[PDB]
Amino acid sequence: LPDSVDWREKGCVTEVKYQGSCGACWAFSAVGALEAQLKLKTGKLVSLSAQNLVDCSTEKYGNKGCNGGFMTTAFQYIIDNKGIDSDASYPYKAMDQKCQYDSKYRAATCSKYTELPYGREDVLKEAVANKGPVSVGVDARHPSFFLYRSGVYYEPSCTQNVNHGVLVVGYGDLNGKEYWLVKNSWGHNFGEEGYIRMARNKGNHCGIASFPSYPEI
Ligand SMILES: N#C[C@]1(NC(=O)[C@H](CC2CCCCC2)NC(=O)N2CCOCC2)CCN(Cc2ccccc2)C1
Repeated sequence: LPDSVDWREKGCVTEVKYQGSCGACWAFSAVGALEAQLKLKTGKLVSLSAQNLVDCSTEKYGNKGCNGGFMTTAFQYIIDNKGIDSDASYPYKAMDQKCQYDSKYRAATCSKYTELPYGREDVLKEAVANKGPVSVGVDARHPSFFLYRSGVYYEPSCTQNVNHGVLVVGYGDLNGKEYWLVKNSWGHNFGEEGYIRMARNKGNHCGIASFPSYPEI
């Protein structure tokens, strides 16, 4: 496997988004993963609608819109629905709204998704290298997480009780510290222009490899 990977270098990662006061991280994580596959498949990089998931992948999928959701069930909604609209056609409002999906604005489809084995950082490395960015959940409730600015994030108080959906878009090594390159959805002001390098091969730190999954087209 490559020693390092950065899907941004392959033009497979869209701009960092700002979720605001709506707990839609799960939807942003999910569209981010599909965005990479859509690019790999069609050659075009297109932001997908996080709002479409918030408003439509709801109760039937165990999701609660601005109050939380799952990347896997969001993927299943896209499969069941036979599509997801583009972000431009169905903009993000950081609010729960009525479902307004319209196939005329469809920008991507999904045929299946895969959930990786719990806590295997080696399997996650292989997936990130051979398949593309992977949706994951991390424990981002510690004060240090909100204040992260640079370097590789390692928090002794971190746990494997995850609560925030993000996207691994690569991995590597910085000054002797292995890390996972994570795309967050708290805008460009957060961390490194919206990204955070989180400790890799450090005992499933913050549960980064606890619940990984990726869609395919
Ligand atoms: N956005 C998103 C949130 N998380 C979710 O949506 C998480 C995401 C999942 C991804 C897969 C692994 C487990 C977690 N889900 C979640 O909270 N649910 C799941 C569905 O029922 C409602 C609650 C909403 C609440 N969270 C609060 C928070 C604040 C600060 C730091 C971390 C988490 C952030």
